[PDB]
Amino acid sequence: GELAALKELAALKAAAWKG
Repeated sequence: GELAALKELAALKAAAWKG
């Protein structure tokens, strides 16, 4: 679950950064 969480976070930070 710790790893899993980070992959969900990564996906969202990417998105936010790009628009």
